[PDB]
Amino acid sequence: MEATLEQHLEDTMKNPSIVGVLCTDSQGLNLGCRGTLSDEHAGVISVLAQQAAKLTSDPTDIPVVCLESDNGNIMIQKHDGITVAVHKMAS
Amino acid sequence: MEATLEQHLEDTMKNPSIVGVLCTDSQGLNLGCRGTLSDEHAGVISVLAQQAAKLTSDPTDIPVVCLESDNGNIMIQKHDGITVAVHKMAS
Repeated sequence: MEATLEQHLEDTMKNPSIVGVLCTDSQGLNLGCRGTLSDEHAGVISVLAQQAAKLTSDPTDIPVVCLESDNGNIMIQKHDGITVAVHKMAS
Repeated sequence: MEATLEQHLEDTMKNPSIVGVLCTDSQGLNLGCRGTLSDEHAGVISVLAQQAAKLTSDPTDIPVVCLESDNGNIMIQKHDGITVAVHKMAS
């Protein structure tokens, strides 16, 4: 695997339980997405991560946001400065 | 248990694994809190719930937000029109 976001996004989608993935910067800029997660979700995902950050105070305690519904689970966490969201279909 | 929020909040705190609880309306108005969750968190909690609502489209699919960190788990969900957040210390 080479160090491009594109290759990371493609590899992530090889996981059969993963139906979507989206990465943003800290202001909702859509860095890249696949599957169920697209441009329209970028802003919401970034706001969720930024708001979650305010319910803590480090040291670098990166707080994980998980949203659960009938349509599966979205897990949002920062990795190396980037906000990464993954949509998984469990059942 | 009588039907007052105060009695509900007090009863909720009887759960030994629960360290905080806060209820807001859909705009962050702090309806009542106990423990680790206070006025300062009301806005964030409401924004988390309102943003989570935008990642779905019903029918009344109330999407649960769970934040996880070293300091425990906060679970945020709407119950009967109200946004309810519960802070649990697991370990």
